[PDB]
Amino acid sequence: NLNAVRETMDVLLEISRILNTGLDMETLSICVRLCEQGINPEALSSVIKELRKATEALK
Amino acid sequence: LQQSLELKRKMLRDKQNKKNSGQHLPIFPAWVYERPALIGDFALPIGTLPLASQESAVVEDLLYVLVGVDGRYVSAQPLAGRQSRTFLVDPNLDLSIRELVHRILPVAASYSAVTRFIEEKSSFEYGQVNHALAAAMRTLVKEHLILVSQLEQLHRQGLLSLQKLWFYIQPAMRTMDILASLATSVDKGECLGGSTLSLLHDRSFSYTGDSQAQELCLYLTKAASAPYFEVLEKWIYRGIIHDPYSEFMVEEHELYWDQRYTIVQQQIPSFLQKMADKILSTGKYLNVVRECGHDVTCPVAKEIIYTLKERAYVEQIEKAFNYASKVLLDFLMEEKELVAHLRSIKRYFLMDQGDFFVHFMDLAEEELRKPVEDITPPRLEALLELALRMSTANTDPFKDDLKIDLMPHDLITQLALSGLEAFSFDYIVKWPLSLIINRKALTRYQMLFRHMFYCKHVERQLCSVWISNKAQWFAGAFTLRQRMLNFVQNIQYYMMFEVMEPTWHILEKNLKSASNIDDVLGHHTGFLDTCLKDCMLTNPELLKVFSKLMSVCVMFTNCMQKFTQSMKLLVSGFEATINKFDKNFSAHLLDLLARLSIYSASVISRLDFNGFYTERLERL
Amino acid sequence: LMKILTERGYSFTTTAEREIVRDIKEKLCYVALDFEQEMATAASSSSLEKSYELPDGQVITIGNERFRCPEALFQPSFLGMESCGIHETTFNSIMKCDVDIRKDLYANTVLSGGTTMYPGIADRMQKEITALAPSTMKIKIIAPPERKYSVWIGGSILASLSTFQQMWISKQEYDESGPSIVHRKCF
Amino acid sequence: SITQLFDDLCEALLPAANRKRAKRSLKKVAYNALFTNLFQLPARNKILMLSFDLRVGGLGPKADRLEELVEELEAVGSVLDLLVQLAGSGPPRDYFLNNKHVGRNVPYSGYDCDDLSVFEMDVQSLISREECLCHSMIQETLQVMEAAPGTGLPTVGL
Repeated sequence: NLNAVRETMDVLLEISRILNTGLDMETLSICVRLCEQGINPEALSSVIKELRKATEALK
Repeated sequence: LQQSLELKRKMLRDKQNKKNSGQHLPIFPAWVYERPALIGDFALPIGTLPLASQESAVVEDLLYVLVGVDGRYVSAQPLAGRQSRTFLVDPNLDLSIRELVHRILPVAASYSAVTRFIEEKSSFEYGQVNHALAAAMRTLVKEHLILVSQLEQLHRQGLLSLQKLWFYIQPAMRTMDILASLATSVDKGECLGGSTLSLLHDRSFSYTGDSQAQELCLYLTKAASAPYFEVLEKWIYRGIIHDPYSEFMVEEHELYWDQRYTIVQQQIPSFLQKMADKILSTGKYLNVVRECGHDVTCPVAKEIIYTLKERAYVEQIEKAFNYASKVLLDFLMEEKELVAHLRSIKRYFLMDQGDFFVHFMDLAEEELRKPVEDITPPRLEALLELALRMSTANTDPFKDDLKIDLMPHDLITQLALSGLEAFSFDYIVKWPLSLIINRKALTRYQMLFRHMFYCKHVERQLCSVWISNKAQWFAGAFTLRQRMLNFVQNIQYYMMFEVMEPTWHILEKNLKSASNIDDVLGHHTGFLDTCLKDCMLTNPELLKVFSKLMSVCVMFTNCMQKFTQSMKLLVSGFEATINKFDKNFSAHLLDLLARLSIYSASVISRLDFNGFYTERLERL
Repeated sequence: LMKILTERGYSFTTTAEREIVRDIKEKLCYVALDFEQEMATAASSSSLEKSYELPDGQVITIGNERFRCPEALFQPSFLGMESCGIHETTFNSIMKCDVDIRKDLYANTVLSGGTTMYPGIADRMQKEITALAPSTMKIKIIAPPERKYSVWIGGSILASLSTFQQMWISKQEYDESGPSIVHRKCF
Repeated sequence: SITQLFDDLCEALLPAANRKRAKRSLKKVAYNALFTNLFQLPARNKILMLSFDLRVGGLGPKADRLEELVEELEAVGSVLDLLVQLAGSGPPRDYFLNNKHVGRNVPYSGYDCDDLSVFEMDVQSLISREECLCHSMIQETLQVMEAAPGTGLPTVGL
């Protein structure tokens, strides 16, 4: 199973590159594994922009 | 400055001879010093000029002389007997301004021995930890250049005069004054690596009544700790080190366990002085393991950052000590076993077995009786192998290690000669395990085994003449034999059951509670030396009464009695020597127990179980 | 653990050995993925023993018993426990919640409390919740190894914030609205 | 597996130059921002509706790639549902632009100077960085070289 999800993740990198996302490899891995568990992804799209903003307020 | 050239040459020679992992390090380009364009710091009348032109030219040339460069009517002359440069104003200057010039010039004095300091610590010879120290003393020189540019901006709008410049340069002679003190003491002698980091950690105590300077010195040594901690991220967490430029305390040496790594004390930071032994140990444990195969890299390698009064390298180095010294020990104890080697030294030398040895004593008796160089080692090895094959000595992996060895010297190497006290074993170790238990420890085990050998050996001799006689109605030798036999069996009860076995059990508990080789070596030295010291090897009088008693024991069994000269199945001259041997035995036995009382005990209270012959005669 | 060792024929009634079995229950424990498979592997020939010789001096470890010890919540009649089984309790808890909020509430299942003896039960718990859940509901089990000090770190998060002071009750409001309002203001 | 990757995410937002307590405070602000919003149509069609928005503003082959890959990714949808909302949170010649010389293609095209004028912009986009550098090295150093004395670079503030 781990061979399949790795290949699908490698394909998921290129389409998140041309769609101009804020993701790099680490937040792609955490958020794809989070989506695999299954919750509404429309709220995850807001929590990610909040996490980066709330770290940026410290800097 | 001529001294720096000699220093850089001596630096590179010192790098070369120490290790083969630094060789032909880059020599700094010589054309930097000869060209007056590759370093930081490089007429008309003045007396007939009007005052406004005089002010505008002199505030300008002083603004140039601040950075050690030739101004309009001021130039730069060689230093003097001084430690910063003096400069050359055109004379016929105004005698009011000649004094004020001498107040603006001490700022140029506090810059001139800063740039000529930085462009000497750009060299690889001087170290590249002294380099990054003056690369954050390079930032302060950038602030000096910023100041010069600001006053040039004011001068075009008419807002730079001689007074204004002197007010503006007070921030650059209260924080660049500190640099012009440190720079001429870093420059003296050899200085690199940790030693400069000791010199800037003594300035958090020389500057204690000043908070302005105390944080600047800490900031200068917090940027110089970043290259140093990289080298401290190799030696602590590997068994190897590269370190070409010797910017570090622990050097590698090209000549292992106490020679390849040496602490250089003119290379330490003072903040790592207490932890220097911890650093050296943590690296050495990771060296000695890398030759056997296995883990050499700490799985927890900590990124190190400098602080003081909140510091963490007093903790993070101990968290690496408590892995490296526990991965080496846990390697040794379960593979290339040092528990099993000590068990198999106890099995023969400290004499756990009795089957092997009662087989060996009768099997090797003929060879043992004859003196040294009238004995054959391979025949003793064959008899050794046979007596090993019958008893429990063919059941451990390291039975092979026993070899036949000679040492005819008894108590003249532990303070002709017959074969029983020329008969020795050697239990070998491998090259990794020789580091811990060495030749000296094996010598002490050898001599302690030599001691137990005699008591067990003459135990058989007294009995064998008791059975051969069995005459049947004789009682002359039957009382001296009893007197001797009580002693030679109670020595091996007392020693085995107190002096050897429970302290062995205590060591067997302490090695299970060992976490570092420093703990191991002390307890091993303890057990070995104290069990040897109770036995008659090393004593305050060397206890030769025991050796002479054992000699008259062997004389009584064979050189006089001769199985009662086949009356078992003389001219009564044998009775006189039986009397003489009884008196010799009684004298030696009283003297040994008297010596046990006079030195700072149980064998006396049990041999004289009801006070048996404790008063026969007394010492004078 | 006390009951199974004392019925088996091993002497245990004492406090000291209760602390030694609590220490081994915190550290050495490992728990099955299933009721059926680990009994099958122990039934063919038993080997799941992680050998522990303690420096205290006692030698107590059996690999067969310790995966069976917390497993008794799956079927309580293993122990004889009066309490309802875990699967049925979760199903009833989702049943007594509102039906439109049912899917969203079951999409966040949390690890907590003294059942942190080993995180090997957490995989078994996730498997049981996957087997409970249909395709008309969502699961999402958050699985932190922050399950022991979870109660602590919650309160340490809350009282640090200054905006949470609006839900922190003062002396003045405690005098004006009585003692028992701390039950109601807490949210 | 999520609980280790959220730890790696908190490792990256920590600047690695102590620094063992700051990670846990970043974890505090991380959970404190995670539960804020939680307090208060197919998958591939969402890609199709934006591939149309791609095609209107030029760049045909990018939409041609975007539509074929999600076709084989549907032959995981929650990831694309996450991606359609993160597509605006990103960053703020060779030998083929107007090659009409080589090739087995017919040279037959009329003029409009709006294929060549966005070939003059393909060069000017390189030049508009390489000209802003020439403006932004002298202004960046004239804003630091000129200040008030004693507050001109913060290293004298030590």
